[PDB]
Amino acid sequence: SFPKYKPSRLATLPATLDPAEYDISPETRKAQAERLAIRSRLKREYLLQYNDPNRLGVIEDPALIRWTYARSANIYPNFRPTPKTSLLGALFGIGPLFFWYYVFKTDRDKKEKLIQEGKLDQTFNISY
Amino acid sequence: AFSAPAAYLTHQQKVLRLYKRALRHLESWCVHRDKYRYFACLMRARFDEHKNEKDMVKATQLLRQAEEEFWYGQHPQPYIFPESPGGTSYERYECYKVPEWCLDDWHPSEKAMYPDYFAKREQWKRLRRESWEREVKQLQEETPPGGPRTEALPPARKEGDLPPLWWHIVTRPRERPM
Amino acid sequence: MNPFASLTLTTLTILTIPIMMSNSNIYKTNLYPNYVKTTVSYAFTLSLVPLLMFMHTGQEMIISNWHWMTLQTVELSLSFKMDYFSVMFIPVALFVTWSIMEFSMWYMHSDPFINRFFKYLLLFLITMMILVTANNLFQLFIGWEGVGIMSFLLIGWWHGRTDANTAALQAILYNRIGDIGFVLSMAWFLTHSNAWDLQQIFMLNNECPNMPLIGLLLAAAGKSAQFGLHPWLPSAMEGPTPVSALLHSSTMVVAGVFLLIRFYPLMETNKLVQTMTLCLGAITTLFTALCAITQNDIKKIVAFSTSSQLGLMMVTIGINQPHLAFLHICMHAFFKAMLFMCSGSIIHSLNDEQDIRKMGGLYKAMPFTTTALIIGSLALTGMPYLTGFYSKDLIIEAVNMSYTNAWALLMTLIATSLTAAYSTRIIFFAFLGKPRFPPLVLINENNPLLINSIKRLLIGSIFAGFIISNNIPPMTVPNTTMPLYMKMTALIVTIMGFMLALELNNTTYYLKFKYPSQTYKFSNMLGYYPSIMHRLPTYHNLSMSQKSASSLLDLIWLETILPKTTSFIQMKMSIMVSNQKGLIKLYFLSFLITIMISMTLFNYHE
Amino acid sequence: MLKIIIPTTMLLPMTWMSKHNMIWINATVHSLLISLISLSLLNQLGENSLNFSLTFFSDSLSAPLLVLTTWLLPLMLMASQSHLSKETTTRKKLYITMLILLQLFLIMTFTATELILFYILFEATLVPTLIIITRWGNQTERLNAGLYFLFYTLAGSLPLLVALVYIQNTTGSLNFLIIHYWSHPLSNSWSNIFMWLACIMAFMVKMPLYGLHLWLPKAHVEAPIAGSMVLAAVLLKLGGYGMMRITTILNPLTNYMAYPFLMLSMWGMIMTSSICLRQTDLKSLIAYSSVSHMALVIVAIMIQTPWSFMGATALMIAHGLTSSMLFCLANTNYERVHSRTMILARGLQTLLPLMATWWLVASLTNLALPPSINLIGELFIITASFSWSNITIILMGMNMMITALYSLYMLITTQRGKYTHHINNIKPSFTRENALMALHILPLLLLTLNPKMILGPLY
Amino acid sequence: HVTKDMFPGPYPKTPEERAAAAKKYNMRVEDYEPYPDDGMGYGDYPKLPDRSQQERDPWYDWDHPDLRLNWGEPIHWDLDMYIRNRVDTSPTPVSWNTMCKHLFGFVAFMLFMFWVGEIYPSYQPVGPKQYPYNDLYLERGGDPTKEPEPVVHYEI
Ligand SMILES: CCCCCCCCCCCCCCCCCC(=O)OC[C@H](COP(=O)([O-])OCC(O)COP(=O)([O-])OC[C@@H](COC(=O)CCCCCCCCCCCCCCCCC)OC(=O)CCCCCCCCCCCCCCCCC)OC(=O)CCCCCCCCCCCCCCCCC
Ligand SMILES: CCCCCCCCCCCCCCCCC[C@@H](O)O[C@H](CO[C@H](O)CCCCCCCCCCCCCCC)COP(=O)(O)OCC[N+](C)(C)C
Ligand SMILES: CCCCCCCC/C=C\CCCCCCCC(=O)O[C@H](COC(=O)CCCCCCC/C=C/CCCCCCCC)COP(=O)(O)OCCN
Repeated sequence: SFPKYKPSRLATLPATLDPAEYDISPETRKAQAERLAIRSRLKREYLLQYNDPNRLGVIEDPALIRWTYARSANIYPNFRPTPKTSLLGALFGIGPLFFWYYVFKTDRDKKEKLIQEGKLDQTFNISY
Repeated sequence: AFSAPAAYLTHQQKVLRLYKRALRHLESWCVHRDKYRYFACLMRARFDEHKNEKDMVKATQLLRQAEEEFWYGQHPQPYIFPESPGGTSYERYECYKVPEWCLDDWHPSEKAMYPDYFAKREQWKRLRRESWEREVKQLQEETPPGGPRTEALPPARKEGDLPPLWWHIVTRPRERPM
Repeated sequence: MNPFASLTLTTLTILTIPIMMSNSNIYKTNLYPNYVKTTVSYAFTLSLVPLLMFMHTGQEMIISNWHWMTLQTVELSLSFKMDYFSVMFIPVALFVTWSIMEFSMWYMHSDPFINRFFKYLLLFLITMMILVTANNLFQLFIGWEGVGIMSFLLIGWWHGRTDANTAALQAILYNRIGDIGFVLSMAWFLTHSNAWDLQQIFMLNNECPNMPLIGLLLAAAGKSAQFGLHPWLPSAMEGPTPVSALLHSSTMVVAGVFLLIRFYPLMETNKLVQTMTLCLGAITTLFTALCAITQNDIKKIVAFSTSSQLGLMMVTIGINQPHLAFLHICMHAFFKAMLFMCSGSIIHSLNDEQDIRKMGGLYKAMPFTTTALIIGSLALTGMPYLTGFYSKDLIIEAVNMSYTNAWALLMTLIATSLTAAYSTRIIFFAFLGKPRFPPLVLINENNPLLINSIKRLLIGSIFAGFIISNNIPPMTVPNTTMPLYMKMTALIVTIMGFMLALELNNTTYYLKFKYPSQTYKFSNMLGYYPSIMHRLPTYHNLSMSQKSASSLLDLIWLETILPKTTSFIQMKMSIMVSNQKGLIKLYFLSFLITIMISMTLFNYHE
Repeated sequence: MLKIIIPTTMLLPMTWMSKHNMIWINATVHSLLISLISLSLLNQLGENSLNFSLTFFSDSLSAPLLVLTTWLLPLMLMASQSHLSKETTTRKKLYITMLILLQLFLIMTFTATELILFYILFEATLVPTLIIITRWGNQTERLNAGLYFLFYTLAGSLPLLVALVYIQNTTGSLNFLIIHYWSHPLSNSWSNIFMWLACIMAFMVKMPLYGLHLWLPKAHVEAPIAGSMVLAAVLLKLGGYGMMRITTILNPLTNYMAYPFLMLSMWGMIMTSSICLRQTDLKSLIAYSSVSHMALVIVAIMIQTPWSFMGATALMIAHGLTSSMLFCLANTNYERVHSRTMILARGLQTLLPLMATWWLVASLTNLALPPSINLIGELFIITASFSWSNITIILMGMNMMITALYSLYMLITTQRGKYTHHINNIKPSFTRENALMALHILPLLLLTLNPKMILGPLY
Repeated sequence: HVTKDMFPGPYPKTPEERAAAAKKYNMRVEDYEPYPDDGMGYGDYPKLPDRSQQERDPWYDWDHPDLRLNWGEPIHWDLDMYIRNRVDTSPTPVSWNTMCKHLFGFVAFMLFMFWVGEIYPSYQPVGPKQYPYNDLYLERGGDPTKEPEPVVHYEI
């Protein structure tokens, strides 16, 4: 009927337009029930420490520790030199350096050639 | 925001949510009140046209087509209440909300001001201390051995009991703390 | 000495006294906002006198009163330029700031940190005076950055709100983008001209090259929110209404236009930069005016109006008419600040409601606000003999009588029509019809502070154009001979805008519903520019910053090459050396091998 | 110059012969007095240095560094006496002894007349910092951080020792004045290229140069607060001082031997500023800020112009002060929440307003807000690089944008939004921390009134 | 108090390892999927929907309201890029690849028409302006020691 909306990476698919919520199975209901059970258990575990009168300290969050450890310390142990890894590393590490070197070297060569022929209009250039 | 959510939304809940959302967006399109009344009565007629079908497959297909209709015809700039998650005054007063535990860090000279309030706060703290273990015991009694299944909390069943996990819900700062 | 220099420095130095008293026992009292407002009013009264002296004899000065540092040949000094632009702009800015502070005393009455708010407003005014009166590029850069930082601090006033912080950081980014060009201009003018002072730069550059002027244009586009760098100005409406009225409406957003006006002796000699400025201004004044005509938040509509006026100012600069641009700045300040004050009064009286779709019949409910906003819209639309007639109509006339890009001319005319279009929308959806707000009527505009603050700039928006335009000396050759149909172009297009917008608005009463077209969606979603440029470049930058720079390069390969490789090699060599089972039978044979090798290799050729 | 060295040495017997409850007071008071005495060295001449004796001298580049080094010890003592409360008296005195030895080595390094004594003290500074990091560090990664920090420096600087010894054999002396007066060019030979490399990398490692900076995010994060302050404020400036000293022998080989280093630094400022945009650790963000800022000093030194030298000196001073202030600010929050994650404790402006003001001022100073001395140095270097090549302005402007971006990102994440509900042990700011912030920030603003004191000998 | 088993490890290769990892991150085994086992160092850590934090339900009572996260739930790898002060992935009324087409077309059309109008400018039917003294030769710079070419203007 109407023109159709298609999701993208930075404009994702709405839940109301996603077919998965309009073809439901008892397997899906069981999965949702277990997900809610997990969330409820985590919420209870958090609120039991949260509402405790006696405790006077930051409540530890293992999820945050896992996130930071994975993002910082866990990277090298799970690093393998692979074709994609090596190509991406070589490109992103070396290509910009030689690109900028070429640009600056050509610019300075042109400027020096212009100096040696006395063509830059360098009057009033004192502070360099 | 005050009710523990369920595992999933039933068909009736989805249809009601869509009805409210479509009415809000139609009101956004129909600025004047009488025109909105006319088109909202038409919208109610359109929803009631299929309320009595006993076939769930065709009802679900109707719901899918209705969601596609809404997403194609929605207002790009729908009206939002000022204090709503998209409103212009959503979190305007969150920097003025100070938690109650900050009052324990005051200087004795600051507590020399407001003596009666701090006496009331002290008796509130005593009340909170005297009830914690009973709340914990009730919580560990009334839950299944395999962990809770819902975020809903039980009330106080006896006479000398306060509802479990009440302190941070009762001692909210305010909407307008200053 | 004659009073000119003393009064011009005093009107700037007496704005800092309430800043020094911010730690005394006046800052902890409810009297501080009144103290700051009184100081600003006294500063305006004092600054009125150098304006009179210039009005009499055209007296102008530069004041280098303090020497900061000398780097070799170059001398950096605290130098103030007190020319026509500065002595004409300081009183207008002080008048607008006085009105906005008197309005703030009522609108920020329930704010627990009103004293801080007043201190911040004063700080912004001081930085703006520093920017305007600067004689060298370093001082003007100090003002340029001070106004930006005060914008950052005032946009994110409610620092508990996520969107206020987002808007503040967005403004900072969009202004750093133009700061790049500002630094380019400074560097070029220092290496090439050997000075940062205005007097030397003008003298040594009789035919200015492209780079410094393009840098100045980039900086002005960043500060004045032109089409490339526009979206931060509408987002800057997160802050309190007084902040939007003072900074992002009439005083801060004209800083890039002021910078381009200050360098007009160098822009006279360049035509490519003039063409670029003309095209940028034309596209900006078209695009923002087109975006405004479908907006429902009143503050957003007035922000887009401000951006369109800034685009028109850039157009005026791009046709070699800088004095007209300065005049338009001075005229536009009055009625645009007044429009924001009226919108803020409406917002306050309707319990923080900003959508015009929930604003009904206020023509009789708020008579003074309606009168003020009608007069402001008439001034805004270049109604004849209003303060906007003495600047905007002359701008249109100059653009019609010049060797001009034709597309820019057409876009300027269409923007002139769209101005009346959007203005009609604010009046139609805000003041005519039946009420659409919640039933608990809290409407009340009977406060002397609000009334007097609005009334001062009302009188200004009525009479300032006639008062000023007949008192400044002529620095422009007029367009004395014009065809009659072109003399009345602006009025005709404004009338057509009024009629077409009124017809399409009256169409809304009909009991007919239809889905929006694609043109409406393009106009209402700001051309999808924030929907794309705020998501694609930011995502790609933030993903490359971690995937490539952080993880792949810094944590993996730079680690792999120098330290991990040498660690592995030393470990392997240590293992290789250290695993002998201690059997003499092996290393005595090794000794024999060594002995034999030594005799032949090192013995038979000494 | 002994009028400053002898009191710094006498600081040790006073520390060891003090009562257990009076060590901090005596140390702070006498360190402040030594700083006041050292303030007298800012009276520099216009033509030549202050040749105190055959062993020591002082120029317009050494004096600001000496004043910063003397002023920093009181701040480290102030910041250290919080987390060392439970220590024993002997361990506290040993920590103060390490700090005093560090100050003495730095003071004698910045005024050494010859390059061999300069090298000896420039490497003697390693043992106290290494001991501090590996003994009073908090986590288990301090051992790896110490190993990285030690070995990068030693591997970079042993060839410097070999090159200096060779230079003395070929020239007859390593006195800086004689070298400067008897300067002679390098022929374009492979041997001269490698002698250039040996004389340069020793200081590139400690700037640090991009790609040679891996040790810095480890050492600055794992070290205690005083160790981090001295690492960021003074120890990074040793490389810059050494380079500006030693490029006298190097010309003209530098005109083309500086291309790889210039490319590395001007791209690495962008890379490190981008790394700062996604950092889950606050201290790591502050550490990467240091590399991003010192790449510009590397550029200024390498392009060999007076404006670049003046900007480099100003930027070194400003960076030292700002980085020390930022590290102290982060330590104040760490001592509350006992974690370094940035998103753990948020919305701290509601709870600690004066620390919020200090955070705002430090962030404004970091992003080079005019007329800060940060701006003076950075703008002078930018102008010098523009004179070197106009295309450098693209990288300089992009770096200025990203610096402000991550600075205000760090400010907003930590100080804005809503406070975490469960951190209920955030006590009000102590007088000691506020005084630390004020003593960090007041000299920065005061130096704007007399910027010629930190612009070096080229002024 | 996090011991050895609670930290991320290497990529799980057997179903038992995947089940243990899913238990570690408080996830369902049917919902747990790590990143592809390349050499990027992702390892054990779980891959979650690339949703932003703006898409999360604003009416739910989160443990962290501004971040919109619950206490024990697993955290996305790119959380700091989706903090809703930053990159947003929420659905839009107009689809992508259509917003891009319209924006690019508008910008390109504006540039093309500006170039066209530069090719065909708009002016008035008048002659060039005339200035008296040798086209203001002395006032526009001077150089009074060359006696420039005299330009002469006549009444018409
Ligand atoms: C002096 C001698 C010379 C005489 C000159 C001419 C004389 C008079 C001629 C008059 C001509 C008509 C003037 C009115 C225009 C139409 C008014 C209107 O709004 O109609 C609504 C109608 C449908 O609206 P709707 O969606 O049903 O609205 C839903 C609700 O009602 C929503 O309701 P709401 O409450 O949101 O209100 C909506 C709001 C907003 O309304 C809209 O939604 C549409 C607004 C946009 C159109 C406004 C005109 C702007 C034109 C700028 C063109 C610049 C070049 C752009 C090039 C782009 C190239 C891609 O309504 C208004 O703002 C009022 C209407 C506009 C007021 C101003 C009109 C006067 C100024 C223009 C005429 C100037 C006359 C004097 C000129 C002097 C110098 C020559 O749309 C139109 O009629 C306008 C369409 C024209 C533009 C189409 C552009 C093509 C788009 C697709 C192209 C193909 C793309 C293929 C893919 C390419 C990918 C690369
Ligand atoms: C992770 C980053 C850490 C820091 C890295 C620092 C990088 C240090 C490199 C310094 C660059 C200069 C070194 C050599 C000078 C020029 C190199 C060569 O390309 O120049 C050409 C030389 O031609 C050939 O290329 C010869 C060099 C071939 C051997 C060098 C191979 C190096 C490639 C990879 C280097 C890796 C560096 C890092 C080591 C771990 C010029 O030709 P020509 O004018 O005729 O000879 C000039 C020299 N003269 C005057 C003495 C005669
Ligand atoms: C953390 C990593 C840092 C590692 C830095 C290591 C590289 C340092 C740069 C080179 C170091 C060795 C140079 C030698 C010291 C100077 C001696 C000198 O200047 O005299 C030369 C000596 O020149 C040499 O002998 C050169 C020997 C080089 C062999 C060792 C090469 C090591 C690797 C070179 C590249 C490393 C530099 C950059 C690497 C950066 C880190 C990746 C002249 O020889 P003459 O006897 O006078 O003969 C001429 C007249 N008949």
